[PDB]
Amino acid sequence: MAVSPSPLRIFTAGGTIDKDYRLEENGLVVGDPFVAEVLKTARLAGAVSIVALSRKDFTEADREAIGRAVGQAVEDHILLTHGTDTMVETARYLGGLPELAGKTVVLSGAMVPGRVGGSDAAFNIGFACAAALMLAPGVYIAMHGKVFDPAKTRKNRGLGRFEPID
Amino acid sequence: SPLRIFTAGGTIDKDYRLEENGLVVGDPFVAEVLKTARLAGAVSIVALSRKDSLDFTEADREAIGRAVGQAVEDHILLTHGTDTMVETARYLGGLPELAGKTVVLSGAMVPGRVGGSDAAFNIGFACAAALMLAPGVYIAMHGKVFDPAKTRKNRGLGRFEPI
Amino acid sequence: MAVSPSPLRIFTAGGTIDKDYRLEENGLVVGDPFVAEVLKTARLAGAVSIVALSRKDFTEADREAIGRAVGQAVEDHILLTHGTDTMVETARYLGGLPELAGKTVVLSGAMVPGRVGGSDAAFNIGFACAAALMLAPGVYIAMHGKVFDPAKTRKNRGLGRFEPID
Amino acid sequence: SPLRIFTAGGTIDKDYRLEENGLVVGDPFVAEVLKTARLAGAVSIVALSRKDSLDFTEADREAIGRAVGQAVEDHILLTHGTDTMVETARYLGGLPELAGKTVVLSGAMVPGRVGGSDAAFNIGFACAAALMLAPGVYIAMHGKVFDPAKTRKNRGLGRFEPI
Ligand SMILES: [Cl-]
Ligand SMILES: [Cl-]
Repeated sequence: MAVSPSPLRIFTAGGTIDKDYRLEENGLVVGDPFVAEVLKTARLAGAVSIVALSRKDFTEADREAIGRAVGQAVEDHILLTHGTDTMVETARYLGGLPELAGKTVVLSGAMVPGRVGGSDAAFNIGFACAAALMLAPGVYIAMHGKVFDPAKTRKNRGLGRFEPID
Repeated sequence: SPLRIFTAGGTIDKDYRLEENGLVVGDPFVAEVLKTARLAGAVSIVALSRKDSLDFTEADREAIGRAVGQAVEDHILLTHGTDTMVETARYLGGLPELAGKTVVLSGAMVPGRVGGSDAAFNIGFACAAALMLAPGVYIAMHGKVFDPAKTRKNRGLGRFEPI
Repeated sequence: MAVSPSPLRIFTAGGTIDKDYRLEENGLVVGDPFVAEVLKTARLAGAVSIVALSRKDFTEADREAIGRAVGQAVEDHILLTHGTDTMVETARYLGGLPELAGKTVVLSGAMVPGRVGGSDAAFNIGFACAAALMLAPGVYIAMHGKVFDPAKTRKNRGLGRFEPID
Repeated sequence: SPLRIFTAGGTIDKDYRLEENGLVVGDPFVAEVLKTARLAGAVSIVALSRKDSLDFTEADREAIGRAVGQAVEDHILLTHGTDTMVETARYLGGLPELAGKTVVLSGAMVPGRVGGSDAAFNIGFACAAALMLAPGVYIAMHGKVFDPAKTRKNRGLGRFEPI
């Protein structure tokens, strides 16, 4: 004999999930992709191709590059790790790209950096990988153990969570 | 829809005890993972057993089947030892009582309280599997969904594999 | 049976060692004292009284309060957890207080927050506790597995370490 | 002055192995702690043994004594199992060859690779003890310095205590 397929590709675009301390900045910067650290110890049957697109906390040019990389990917199952502050805008933009029509594209990340104690990151990565493999084609946000429709979602700062727009 | 989580012990929950000079099955690790998961939805955890999975009898499996049957929830995650996860999953897949439920078994090759554990990833993956898969019994391990009737644990590889 | 003594008192004055992520700030703040977390699992024979003096990354009034608390303590073995950026100035100020004459006073902390992966904090706390119990009376900085004389020490940003002044 | 660290295994270094379905003595945990300690001074680590301390013979202790004697350094940390740390420390305290050295034995009640371990604190404490104490053999555990000839492990308390 069997060959394990690798149907999921992951793109990383920085965000809180990848933040790490630097002595020079005397605080957090966007560091290496934390999803690579989670998948290293996941004992995967197959593998996951992880490609770093950008390392920002994020411009219109950056958004455009993400659409191109996702659209040019061979895989039909895609996970994009990203900051939560701009996740709805990125997700809605990807939603409007005809070339994504047959792909399941999930955005996720973490409210707490993976490299800070008490982070949601590893759970979110596991949930978002499953989501990207199991959901019908579309663009989704997977956070809080839930799937969100980008056109009907906002980040509620007071809650500290994404919430649906009724 | 509401997820119900049942804990049957196993490697995922193992923790060090001075008295034993080694690992024992401790408190359920899934509770530690979900505490920091910032969940939006309805979830509840129920402790069933703190055995090592090798020590399960026909009667431990019988009791697990009836316990899962007591849950009105249609989405079920059962955390369990990998050594007899296929036997429990096959047993549950044979119970007509459970046929409308999505039941996902998962756990970890390395205890969650040991460095470098698969446990958190596996819990996130299995929670999504329990919510997204059609009714049936499944093993969710290694970033994959296994059909219990067509799966074995391969000790040489340290993974479940298809038959 | 015997009664275990508690000869060490710890005062906390914030600093990098205690920094923790907050969703509201979208970055690090000075959080709860990390030394309390290290001592919780240290399986101490006796105990350590830990008193929080301040939570700053730090004014002249704050420096004065530290001198008062250290001087009024019953214990002759004192550990002050603190930011590294102002540690030499605090240490030199404590050095000039006659009321500290019979006390062993050690300042320490961490170049990386205790709640960030790959932190020096737990090692530094163990080393600094021993230092505060074992050194002769005086004021010291314990970092990098070494004891520094405050009057002959500077923080070298390029090295990322304290270094002696030759 | 230069510290030399010798590793003799024990609980501090235990790690989970799929093949054993449990803990084995693994790679020395002191190396993991010192990697992130941002040390200023001269330190070197030497592996002596990967036994569980219960399994030490008169000959394992003999070999440890001669190995510590091979170090020109006067400041020595030996990481070790707690179950026979008093026997090794008493043995070393009887060797005239070592009488100019400060030799500190330490370890952990909980493996460093298990959550909630004393190991990192104990390593920092013991490094300072090895640098600061007068020549002699000492156990540094529980934020305290023990005289080996006047110490026992109390299994009821889970700590070393004075006699
Ligand atoms: Cl920051
Ligand atoms: Cl074990």
